[PDB]
Amino acid sequence: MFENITAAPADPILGLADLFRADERPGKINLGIGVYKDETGKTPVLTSVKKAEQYLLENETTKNYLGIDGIPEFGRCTQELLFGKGSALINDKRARTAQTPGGTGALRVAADFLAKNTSVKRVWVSNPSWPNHKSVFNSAGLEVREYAYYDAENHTLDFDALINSLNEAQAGDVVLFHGCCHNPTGIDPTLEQWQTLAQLSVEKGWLPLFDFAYQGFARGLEEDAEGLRAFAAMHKELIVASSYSKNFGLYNERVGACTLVAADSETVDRAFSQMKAAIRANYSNPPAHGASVVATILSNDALRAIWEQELTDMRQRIQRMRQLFVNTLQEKGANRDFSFIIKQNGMFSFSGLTKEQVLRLREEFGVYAVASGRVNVAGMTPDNMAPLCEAIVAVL
Amino acid sequence: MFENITAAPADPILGLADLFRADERPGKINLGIGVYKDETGKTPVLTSVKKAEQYLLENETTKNYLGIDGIPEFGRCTQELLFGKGSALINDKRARTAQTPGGTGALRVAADFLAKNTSVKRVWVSNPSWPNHKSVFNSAGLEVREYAYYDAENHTLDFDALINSLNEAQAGDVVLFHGCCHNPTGIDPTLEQWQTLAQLSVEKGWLPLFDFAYQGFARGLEEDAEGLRAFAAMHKELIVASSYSKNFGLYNERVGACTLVAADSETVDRAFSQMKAAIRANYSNPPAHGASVVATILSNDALRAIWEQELTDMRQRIQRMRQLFVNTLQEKGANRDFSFIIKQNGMFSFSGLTKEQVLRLREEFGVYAVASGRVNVAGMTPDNMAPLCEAIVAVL
Ligand SMILES: *Cc1c(COP(=O)(O)O)cnc(C)c1O
Ligand SMILES: *Cc1c(COP(=O)(O)O)cnc(C)c1O
Repeated sequence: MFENITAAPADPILGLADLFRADERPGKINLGIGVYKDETGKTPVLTSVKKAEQYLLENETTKNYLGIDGIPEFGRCTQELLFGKGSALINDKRARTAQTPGGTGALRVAADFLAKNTSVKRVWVSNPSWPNHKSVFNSAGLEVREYAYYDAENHTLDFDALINSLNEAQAGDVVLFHGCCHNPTGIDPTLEQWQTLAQLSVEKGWLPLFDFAYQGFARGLEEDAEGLRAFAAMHKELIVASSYSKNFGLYNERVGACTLVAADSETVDRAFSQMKAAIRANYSNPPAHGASVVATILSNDALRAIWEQELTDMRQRIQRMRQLFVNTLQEKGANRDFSFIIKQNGMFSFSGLTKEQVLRLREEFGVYAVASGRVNVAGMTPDNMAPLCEAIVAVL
Repeated sequence: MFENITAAPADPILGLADLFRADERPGKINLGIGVYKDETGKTPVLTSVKKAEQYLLENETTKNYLGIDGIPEFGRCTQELLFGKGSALINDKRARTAQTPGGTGALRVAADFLAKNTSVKRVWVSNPSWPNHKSVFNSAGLEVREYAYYDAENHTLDFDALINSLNEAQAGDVVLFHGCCHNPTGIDPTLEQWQTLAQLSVEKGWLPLFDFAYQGFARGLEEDAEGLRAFAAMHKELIVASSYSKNFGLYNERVGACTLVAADSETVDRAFSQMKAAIRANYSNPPAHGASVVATILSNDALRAIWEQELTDMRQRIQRMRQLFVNTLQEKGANRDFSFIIKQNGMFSFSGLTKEQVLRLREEFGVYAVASGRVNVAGMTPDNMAPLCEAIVAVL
């Protein structure tokens, strides 16, 4: 039965890693990575995370199953994190949170939940967006359409084309928004633009679905949520798929959550059981380790004080690199203006390099980037900065 | 939406739980659990596992992502447990293993893979079977049919009725077999019956799919694989969904594997690529903690020595309870013959009690069991053996 099965195509982020490895030049650089790296080039385990893991080693007495929705404190902590400590969505018991395997797992579950218990046929994602969005939504058998977003000429948010493309969306269509640190552009709306999309969202009858994977990387844990929180003040319904991969550096333990908010307690409870029904048919119940680690840190003042500092250092290192990158490009004679790079948030950014330029970078120099010209700013260290800027200047 | 979402029907096994922890009267006894309990009535963390987790704490230096298929060593250890140390399947590089979230997660990906890259439309599961098999296969769009298995009268495997209903099955249909310790029955085919089923399959064109969740619980690690291994000797293709939840007490860490085998390596490599695309659109990559613990134990001679001892003790404790159960029933006046309980394997068995008797058993107090009459022998201790039996004898 597997005889005529056709090879699945190679993934971009994934196909470059190898070629990089087997590149085996001398002083090469990987800017196509999808993870955080520190000054030294490694992706360490947060100290707060390691203290939490010792705690668990010493206190876990069983590995008995978790409920389908996972750890309760994990669910409280995230709700507070998203909607804020005093939010009414929480006090009116209007939101229900399920622990899932990663931000991606949260996304697939919302998809299956939506595709089987609702009249949703389409989900609108930005152009561009993390590539894996189309694949998760196509799996649950939903259509994905594209809305404008990025201005390739000016390197900003073409708010107009956005709104103008979002008028084709019908009442009842799902619209996906990146909460902060848009992947891959690094371009996020302003608070006033978030408020405008909120009003437009209820007027048109759209179902907002937020993918919140980088809370804490643009400006702060709280500032990074004004957008989502601006929609939650106005909507009756909403879905949030968040992930703790980047911000707790817990990538391989699959830690995220899919939050459902309805008009009230009875509807979320009724709607959430169908969401639990969808989890049961997929992976049954979620992996305890990462989530226990997150609940433990978020709920101890000592440990949480340390995590916030660690997350702040990551945030600040990234903001250093973006400044030092446009600065070193300038000293090296950089032909063009890369200053827009400092206006964008998070680890990603389109460098505005040409597919053929990216190829030249990888062949003639050791510089590796994704064909879209997307580079991961976290792969830049003060040490490799100079040879990197010199290679890019040589291709402009 | 969400306005008219109808509630999901309470899951049977997960319903008694709350009625149990609501009862809170004297010598309550939950036998509807689906987990192992020792003589203390607790589900401990295997010591071999605690040792592995400390080693991990001290040695991990990153939580960066695992490949879609997970840890390589996990994949190879799994393959040896299933097929044996020198299997041809291994030497010919005919099998590819994906680390997965739980045995249930393996079933789901075998299913999405099968549903998208193949002509399968049907999957046959025994009657009765783990209730969740219909749900996972259905959520993938495959229909599920039932072959006969249990002899309600004689408390055995109706071989003939099984082979007879299986004749309704067409070529290119998936047949699902439980490798050892049939859930909920505990009735497994003999080696001569496995071989008979292996030969009939090759000639009818059935694609076999093994659900192997209790390796090590019927007779031994190797012995429990002889059925799987009789099939693998005469098939070009087959799929195995194994779980390490029960035999490693890693219930909540979500640890399992989906093994694909094909006629040769280029096919399996090509088919596996599509299996990986299915994972990537589900949860992306798998949780490391548990699978690291398993690979670590299975790799080190000292720890594996200890783990095996720990598995033998669980296996021997269950075989002791089946025996003390049918012995304490006899001497307590039980008028029926419960001998078949000793001939069954694993944690479960149908007591052959009517729906009305389980209800009466529980209300008239004490005993909680699944309405099917299914009972978990691991929930019995030498301490509750007498009251349990008194209560069963009082209702026959
Ligand atoms: C990283 C990311 C996710 C997923 O987080 P994971 O825990 O790695 O699955 C989802 N959406 C976006 C936009 C992301 O960047
Ligand atoms: C326990 C079990 C599974 C699943 O193991 P998990 O790791 O919990 O998913 C699958 N099939 C049967 C028959 C089982 O008993």
